[PDB]
Amino acid sequence: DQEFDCERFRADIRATAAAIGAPIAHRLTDTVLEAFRDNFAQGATLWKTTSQPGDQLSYRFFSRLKMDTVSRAIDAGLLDAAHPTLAVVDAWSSLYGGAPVQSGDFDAGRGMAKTWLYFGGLRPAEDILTVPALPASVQARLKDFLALGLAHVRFAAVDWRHHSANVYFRGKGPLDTVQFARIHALSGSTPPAAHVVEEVLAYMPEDYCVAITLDLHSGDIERVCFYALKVPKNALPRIPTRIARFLEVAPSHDVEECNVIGWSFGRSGDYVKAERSYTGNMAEILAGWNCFFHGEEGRDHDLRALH
Repeated sequence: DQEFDCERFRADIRATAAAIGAPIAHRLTDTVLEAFRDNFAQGATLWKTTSQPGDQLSYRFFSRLKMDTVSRAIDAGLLDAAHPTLAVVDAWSSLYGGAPVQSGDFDAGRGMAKTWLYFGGLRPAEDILTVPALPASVQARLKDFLALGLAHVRFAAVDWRHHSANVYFRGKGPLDTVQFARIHALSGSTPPAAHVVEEVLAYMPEDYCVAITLDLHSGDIERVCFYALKVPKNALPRIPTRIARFLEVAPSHDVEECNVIGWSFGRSGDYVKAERSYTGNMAEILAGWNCFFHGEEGRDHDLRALH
């Protein structure tokens, strides 16, 4: 059934990872799951991977239970207390007097991966990109984003291994060749062929969300990624077979089935991301954040009203 059962999820990870050829740390997971049973239990658990061969199986909860997932992570020993990105997660978490809420991304065979932050609103790039905790080099980048017209952040994702953060913007679209070209420009990636850009654009909500990855010491834009939400299996774009596999193999028990696809472009190689819901009503949490689903509205009224 559609309920969350910890013994079965344990099995589902091991199974899916084995399925897609990604490594597994049995102890480590048993701990991830012990530490955050309740969060997984009460939110929307979901799967992700990339088309990178033999890439990790990541699993994630999007909270409904608000709590300090970081202190927790440190407690269970999944995360080092002396980690030098902590002070940013705290900066960000502490905005709007504790309004934001933490979620957890983990890996089949590496453990804790990222901490996610939903800020509550369509917050100013400024608020996010200028907290004291971020070096000069990183703050320095707001002007580039504002310049591309990327005023508003909705989430931000501290990546714990690579001491870098993913910033989720929303653009006043629709997304043209040139606005795409300009954003891709930031990755330093080689420009792609016309249709690669056409395909992505085809899948875009009029008002589109784009994730930019900054190195939290250097402030460089390692890579960028464009997202298409709750795309049905029948109406997917041309995908790599690993991702094909992943969508076939990874179990979903949501009443409303929900796949996400993302084209990450980056100077060390372009890949395709995929998310897929397990338990928890992913779609329901996502509509509740005012995301937008493939072939629906697309249009942001709160956003154009500040433009």
